[PDB]
Amino acid sequence: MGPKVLQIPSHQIIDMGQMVTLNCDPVSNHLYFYWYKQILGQQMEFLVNFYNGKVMEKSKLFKDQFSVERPDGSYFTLKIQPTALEDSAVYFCASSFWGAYAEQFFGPGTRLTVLEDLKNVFPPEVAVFEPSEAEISHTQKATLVCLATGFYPDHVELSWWVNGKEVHSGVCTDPQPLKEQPALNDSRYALSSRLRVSATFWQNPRNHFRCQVQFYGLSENDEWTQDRAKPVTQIVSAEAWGRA
Amino acid sequence: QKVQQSPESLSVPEGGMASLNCTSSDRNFQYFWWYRQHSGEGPKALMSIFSDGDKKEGRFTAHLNKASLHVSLHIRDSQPSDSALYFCAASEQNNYAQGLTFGLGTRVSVFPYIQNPDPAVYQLRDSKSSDKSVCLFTDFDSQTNVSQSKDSDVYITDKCVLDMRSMDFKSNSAVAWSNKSDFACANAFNNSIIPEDTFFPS
Repeated sequence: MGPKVLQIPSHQIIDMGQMVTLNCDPVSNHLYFYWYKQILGQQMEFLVNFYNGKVMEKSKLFKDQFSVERPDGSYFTLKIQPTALEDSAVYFCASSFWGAYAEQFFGPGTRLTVLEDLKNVFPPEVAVFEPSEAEISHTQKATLVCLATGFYPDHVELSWWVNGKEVHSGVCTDPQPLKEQPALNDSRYALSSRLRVSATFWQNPRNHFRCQVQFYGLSENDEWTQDRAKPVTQIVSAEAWGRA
Repeated sequence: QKVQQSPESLSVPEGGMASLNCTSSDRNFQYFWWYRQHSGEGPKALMSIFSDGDKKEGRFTAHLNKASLHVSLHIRDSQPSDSALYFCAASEQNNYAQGLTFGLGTRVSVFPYIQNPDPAVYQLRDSKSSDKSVCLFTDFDSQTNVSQSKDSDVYITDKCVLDMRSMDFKSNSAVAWSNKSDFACANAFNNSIIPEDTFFPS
């Protein structure tokens, strides 16, 4: 409730040994600003906090490779350089009013993925699988399935769009992707989602269904010399029309 | 670690009760919190638990035993929206705000009671390439466990609950696919114990 902590960018890929800057916009009148690091989508670790123009506390984990500042009118920033594979994590910014008892309000996080080499980065391919006649006949419902395959790293957001507007009802998307080759340390990923509608809605050739997969990939500044298209941030979609 | 949470994960039936625990060895910890993190979001404070005893807020009761530094969270009448990662966090007393120390979290999953189960495995064809398909195991109740594939060339997702809000209907499903020449939906979920009455369309 009220203003939220904002973070830019939501996702970032970087080559090992470079510099990255993560940006945070704290609640406007908060006084204390913090950075935390979440590993493997669970363990959460404090890095540093900042008050009245200066670093206050810092953990054993706030390396000399880290710097923070907040110029007047600018974002509260965390800079990491040189990056290492171990810096791969989701970084959360937080802000609070005065007091060790104060609630800390968190941003949405920036997922930073540091890679030994960018040649492993691939956007998803996307397919939509149409409801079965057998399900329609049996249940009077109709389940579409979307599959996003072959992407790396795990930097996707999947959404469903019905007749041009996003839908949330009747949707379930896997919370985790599967590794396509679990033995490989740089295995590409697959992710599925379902959208279920009434048979009456699917059995209409004028109803349109689209699975959209937002991929967060390489940056304009990232170097690319390979023959295939540079795997930049992009949307890949697949679609189906209803059938009478 | 400084803050130890249990259990590691917990499945709770809708309408059921859950208890989460948090212990710590560091006697300098004075300010304890329960935070919740929904998928894809940042953590959000659920409630502080600074004082010895119970603290009730609706369906949630936090409790602190200040002597042993035992912190707990009790959830009554668990709702689908309660499914999330729950973190215990603590900080020390200091005139100046401190970084929080977090436990590893408990992933809480609140599962629906399937009133009218209709377990079935359907084959769905790719809208652009009808030669390509997936298998959808759907409409099974909460007693069914979907096991992971024991075949590296067969991919099987975990179960997922979808909610058709306007119909007040929820359903479980899992998806399987493979490019194996002999793959068939009739065999896709062979590594799972599925209902004997599961529907397999010809």
